[PDB]
Amino acid sequence: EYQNIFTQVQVRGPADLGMTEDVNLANRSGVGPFSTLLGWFGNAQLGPIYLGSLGVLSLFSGLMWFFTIGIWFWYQAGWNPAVFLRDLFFFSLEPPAPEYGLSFAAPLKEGGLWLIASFFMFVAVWSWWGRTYLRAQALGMGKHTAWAFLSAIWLWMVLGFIRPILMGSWSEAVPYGIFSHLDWTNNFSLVHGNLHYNPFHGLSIAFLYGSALLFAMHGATILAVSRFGGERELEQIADRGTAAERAALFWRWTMGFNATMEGIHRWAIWMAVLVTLTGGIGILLSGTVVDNWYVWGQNH
Amino acid sequence: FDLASLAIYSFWIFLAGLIYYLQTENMREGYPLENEDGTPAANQGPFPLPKPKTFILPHGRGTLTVPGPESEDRPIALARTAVSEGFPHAPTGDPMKDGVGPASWVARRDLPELDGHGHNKIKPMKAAAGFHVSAGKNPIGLPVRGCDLEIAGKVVDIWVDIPEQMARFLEVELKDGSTRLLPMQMVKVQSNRVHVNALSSDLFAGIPTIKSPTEVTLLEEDKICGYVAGGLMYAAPKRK
Amino acid sequence: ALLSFERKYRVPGGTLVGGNLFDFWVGPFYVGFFGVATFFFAALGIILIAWSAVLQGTWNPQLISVYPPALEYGLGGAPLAKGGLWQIITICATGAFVSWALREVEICRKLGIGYHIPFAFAFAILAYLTLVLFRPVMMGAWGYAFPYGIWTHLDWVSNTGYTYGNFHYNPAHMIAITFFFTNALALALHGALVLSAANPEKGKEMRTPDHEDTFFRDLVGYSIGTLGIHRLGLLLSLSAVFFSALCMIITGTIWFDQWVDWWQWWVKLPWWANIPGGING
Ligand code: BCL
Ligand code: BCL
Ligand code: BCL
Ligand SMILES: CC[C@H]1c2cc3[nH]c4c(c3C)C(=O)[C@H](C(=O)OC)c4c3nc(cc4[nH]c(cc(n2)[C@@H]1C)c(C(C)=O)c4C)[C@@H](C)[C@@H]3CCC(=O)OC/C=C(\C)CCC[C@H](C)CCC[C@H](C)CCCC(C)C
Ligand SMILES: COC1=C(OC)C(=O)C(C/C=C(\C)CC/C=C(\C)CC/C=C(\C)CC/C=C(\C)CC/C=C(\C)CC/C=C(\C)CCC=C(C)C)=C(C)C1=O
Ligand SMILES: COC(C)(C)C(=O)C/C=C(\C)CC/C=C(\C)CC/C=C(\C)CCCC/C(C)=C/CC[C@H](C)CC/C=C(\C)CCC=C(C)C
Ligand SMILES: CCCCCCCC/C=C\CCCCCCCC(=O)OC[C@H](O)CO
Ligand SMILES: CCCCCCCCCCCC[N+](C)(C)[O-]
Ligand SMILES: CCCCCCCCCCCC[N+](C)(C)[O-]
Ligand SMILES: CCCCCCCCCCCC[N+](C)(C)[O-]
Ligand SMILES: CCCCCCCCCCCC[N+](C)(C)[O-]
Ligand SMILES: CCCCCCCCCCCC[N+](C)(C)[O-]
Ligand SMILES: CCCCCCCCCCCC[N+](C)(C)[O-]
Ligand SMILES: CCCCCCCCCCCC[N+](C)(C)[O-]
Ligand SMILES: CCCCCCCCCCCC[N+](C)(C)[O-]
Ligand SMILES: [Cl-]
Ligand SMILES: [Fe+3]
Repeated sequence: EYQNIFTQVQVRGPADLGMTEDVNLANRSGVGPFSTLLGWFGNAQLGPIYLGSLGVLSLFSGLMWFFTIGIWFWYQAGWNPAVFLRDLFFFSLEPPAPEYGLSFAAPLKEGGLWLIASFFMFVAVWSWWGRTYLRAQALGMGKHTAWAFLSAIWLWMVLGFIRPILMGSWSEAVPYGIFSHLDWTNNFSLVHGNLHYNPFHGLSIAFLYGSALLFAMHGATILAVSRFGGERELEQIADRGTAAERAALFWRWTMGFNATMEGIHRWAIWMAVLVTLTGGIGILLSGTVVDNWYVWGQNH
Repeated sequence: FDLASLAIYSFWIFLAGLIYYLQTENMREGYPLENEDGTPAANQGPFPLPKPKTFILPHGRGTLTVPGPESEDRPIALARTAVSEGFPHAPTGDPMKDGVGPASWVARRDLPELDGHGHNKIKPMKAAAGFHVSAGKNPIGLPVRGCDLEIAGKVVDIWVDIPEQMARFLEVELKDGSTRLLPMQMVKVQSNRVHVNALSSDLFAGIPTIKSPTEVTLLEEDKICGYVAGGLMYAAPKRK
Repeated sequence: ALLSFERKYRVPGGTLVGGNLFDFWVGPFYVGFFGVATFFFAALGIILIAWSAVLQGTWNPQLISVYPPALEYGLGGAPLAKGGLWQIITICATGAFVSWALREVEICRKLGIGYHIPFAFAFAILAYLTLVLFRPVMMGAWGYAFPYGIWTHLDWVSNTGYTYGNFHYNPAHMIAITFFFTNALALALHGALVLSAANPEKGKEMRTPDHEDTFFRDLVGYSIGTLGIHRLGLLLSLSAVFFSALCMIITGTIWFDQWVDWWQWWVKLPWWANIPGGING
């Protein structure tokens, strides 16, 4: 029996230059090459891509953030390429020491460079957010993408900007480094009396687990009804077909209730955004309101 | 009652309202619940029916308001097997021809789905300028074999989802000269043949036909795909 | 009660066991043979949990905890109160989970759909058995399994992880985490995209799937497609759980030291191992 995990026969035609709507066609690149590799799993067409001020700004600002961390790593490596590759995951660009508080006066080697990198990351992420809004807007679509992105930004803002300010020291922010930011995560839990007992942390885990649960359910469901064209979900919303009916009834017969072709995507978007929405709350409260989650938990 | 306790209590209240909202939004199709005789069921659950919403369909195709007066808009050739509720309803005739059970189809609009520009989303490759097979086995010309290991016909064309550049049906020529569409997800393209495990060779003629050689409507797709999937249960007696 | 469109699907057939004996529904739930089995295992397992609560002396669900046998018991049986209840409940939970998956299969057959859903559910089951069966057996005692308690089973995660330093450095653990994060990222984008097309700006007609493709090409220069994203979500979530069971099946069985030491191979390669400078110089 065919399972529809990989395309059996790829087909290719003229590149699809895409819908126009109110998109400024001046900022669209040409079409890229087709990828037979990607064609086995999804679409083979690469490009075009829209490139505006925000995209150029986000892209450039992002590279500067990347390059700032890069030359710090080369400096830590003594400019030796061998040392660079050996200790790559061990390098780290740390925030200013607690002595500097929220001052931007820290020397470059003493956390000033971390501040410069964070500025470029700040510009890159926020200019990229406005990009997810304006691209949907140009096509007349809803802004669900930009709002879902805000949830991820919210946790990122708490970790490196909001909470450090409320704590009164940039030293509370996360360092730029592969292993170093893993070490930061572990120390954060120990300092705050075990995050396992932060209820917003447990909620965040429930939605993270639940996101894998729901996408496995939904991905498997759509593939099981792709023999009825169930992946064409927009037309199934406008004109319910046997795919939407069999998908709903499988779950009704299994667990007693079911979704619609549209409604399941509201379950999905909320299951996912709640991960970082509750997570950011839990982190924001750690150290500002609660110093020991285990001890706090014993009284509630 | 510190700020943390207030936040976690506030969130649980929010999550309850969110679940209530999500569940009602997922009740815009198939509700209200019915008894097995079609009448409204007395117990509809604790969640109320949502208030109507309107989609404005593109290409002047009208507007959809859901929820709204439901209707199958087709006869159902089934009959109760029990006085009490909760038992299967048995086909009264040929379930594959009557389109019941795994062979069910929905009375979708008898129009083809359209792409963003108002053109037919699915077309035969012979009518799709520039489209071709770019990887894998090209099934055109191959014989089509049923679960009885008999040959039912020959692949003569591929119907392509143009916006997605995806094969969705195989057009198969039967021994009588006519053709039928086969869901791409229900065939196995091999080196020398196409094998269809859902149908026996003599059940291909029973696949519903399309009224136009260069397009297929949503209703036609549902009748075709339902019939083929129904063969898994109803064509099994002659499945080697 | 039925959905408005449900009757035509409620036909007989599709069972794997018992023919038409259990081929019926209770309200919305389909029963079938494995629906009866599920109920039997589930009922028995819940009775044993209530029993363990009586022995424990509390009915507060936050405090109830069924512990596995002590390490000294090895892989043999233990008395009900000294770990036997955990053993029997573990049997019942397995019976319930597997029966649930076979019930889903019978529902797939009656509806004539693919078997992707129970196949995906089997990965979660494999992860469960990795923690309560495969890893304890390979290590030589049921006591290495985790206890059945809301909070005690979090303490087991913490105690197990810190036995190997920071479990973050478990390289399979990193891969599994990447799939969990990426999956949630993909789930959020997919749900947002369908909704943004089905619910466009005010004064706009419903969008088409071509708009979905165009939006993502404009954004990152590539669209995986309507079918591809459902393949992707299924793959991200199952791979996440696959590498989870992998990062544990190897912990305490073929790896026993702190997981940070695993990375010393890359560092102390005899060529750049001794070069002065850097973090490791
Ligand atoms: C996965 C790796 C670890 C582990 C690490 C963690 C960590 C770390 C956390 C949890 C958390 C939870 N875990 Mg645990 N957990 C494991 C194995 C399990 C198993 C199991 C049978 O294997 C179960 C049933 C649970 C159950 C639970 C819930 C009590 C809670 C929320 C999970 C959730 O929503 O997931 C996604 C699933 C859904 C959204 C679907 C709905 C699932 C519901 C909520 C399950 C309820 C189970 C019920 C309380 C127990 C059985 C009741 C019977 C009727 C007797 N864990 C193993 C040992 N688990 C979090 C918590 O808050 O704990 C207090 C938390 O922080
Ligand atoms: C010792 C370790 C501690 C612990 C310490 C922490 C800490 C500390 C934190 C978490 C957090 C999380 N933990 Mg914990 N955690 C522990 C144990 C667990 C266990 C477990 C099995 O026991 C589990 C399952 C979890 C699970 C989780 C997640 C639910 C949560 C992260 C959400 C997320 O998606 O972040 C990933 C998403 C983001 C980081 C958002 C970032 C998005 C930004 C905007 C994008 C970056 C753009 C950038 C430029 C990208 C590159 C560009 C390229 C072009 C691609 N923890 C133990 C007790 N955990 C977080 C949380 O919310 O806690 C409440 C957190 O801060
Ligand atoms: C202090 C703790 C340690 C640590 C130690 C461990 C240990 C120890 C383990 C993990 C494991 C995991 N960790 Mg770690 N981990 C830490 C920090 C993290 C961080 C972080 C941000 O810091 C993250 C993101 C993670 C992430 C993860 C995942 C990769 C994984 C859990 C998912 C899983 O296996 O699901 C698998 C899914 C299941 C087990 C669910 C099965 C459900 C069954 C089949 C059905 C249940 C039905 C239910 C009872 C019915 C209820 C019905 C009612 C109607 C509701 N860890 C720190 C460093 N981590 C776990 C793992 O890999 O396990 C394999 C694990 O055991
Ligand atoms: C593999 C990818 C992800 C996934 C997928 C997945 N899960 C699934 C499915 C799929 C595809 C289903 O089809 C199936 C379903 O029907 O979901 C609605 C299911 C399911 N996943 C569930 C839960 C679940 N999945 C999880 C995870 C995941 N599921 C993965 C992340 C998790 C966690 C911890 O992350 C949980 C808690 C259930 C809602 C459901 C399976 C229901 C089932 O099997 O019911 C039969 C059993 C009972 C009704 C009760 C039995 C009770 C026992 C006898 C006693 C209790 C034993 C247990 C050990 C107690 C311990 C509790 C403590 C740890 C607190
Ligand atoms: C596009 O197509 C799709 C649909 O339709 C169009 C859907 O409908 C769904 C289903 C998804 C949802 C409804 C969203 C909500 C689900 C979540 C959050 C998952 C988490 C769910 C839960 C926690 C609920 C779990 C419920 C149970 C395990 C049921 C409890 C068990 C009972 C009552 C026992 C089972 C009964 C029997 C065995 C029969 C009785 C037997 C006897 C002998 C008496 C998906 C994925 C989908 O793609
Ligand atoms: C050949 O190599 C060259 C040199 C070319 C390279 O390019 C090498 C480059 C690398 C090897 C890249 C290495 C990169 C990393 C290891 C990145 C690691 C990052 C993480 C693990 C994630 C940490 C991010 C979390 C934090 C701390 C985010 C901070 C963001 C804040 C929300 C913004 C805070 C803003 C501040 C403090 C002020 C700025 C101004 C404002 C107005 C806000
Ligand atoms: C691929 C190399 C070229 C550059 C790539 C840059 C990075 C992004 C890559 C893949 C995005 C995968 C999709 C992630 C989420 C998609 C959400 C969705 O639903 O998309 C389906 C489809 O695209 C709408 O019809
Ligand atoms: C902070 C995360 C919020 C979750 C996102 C939920 C979006 C639902 C609201 C739709 C808004 C779309 N609109 C009207 C702007 O086009
Ligand atoms: C949108 C889906 C909602 C699912 C809700 C699941 C709730 C899980 C309960 C986890 C327990 C959290 N807490 C506060 C005790 O740590
Ligand atoms: C917190 C998880 C609980 C979710 C399980 C809900 C039970 C299934 C839905 C109701 C089935 C019975 N009903 C109401 C239709 O008669
Ligand atoms: C006294 C205030 C305590 C904090 C409240 C936390 C719960 C609110 C979370 C939902 C935020 C609303 N939103 C933006 C997601 O729609
Ligand atoms: C802090 C909020 C207090 C609780 C009130 C919230 C309950 C309703 C939840 C609204 C979610 C619905 N919506 C439309 C925004 O998606
Ligand atoms: C895990 C969070 C999900 C909670 C489940 C809430 C939905 C239950 C709906 C039951 C009513 C369904 N019914 C009978 C009207 O079809
Ligand atoms: C019904 C299928 C169950 C097969 C796998 C169950 C594993 C249970 C692990 C506990 C074993 C305890 N015992 C009886 C060997 O002492
Ligand atoms: C651990 C239990 C695993 C159950 C899930 C099995 C999924 C595959 C289903 C294929 C069924 C094939 N067959 C011959 C019964 O039709
Ligand atoms: Cl732009
Ligand atoms: Fe979908």
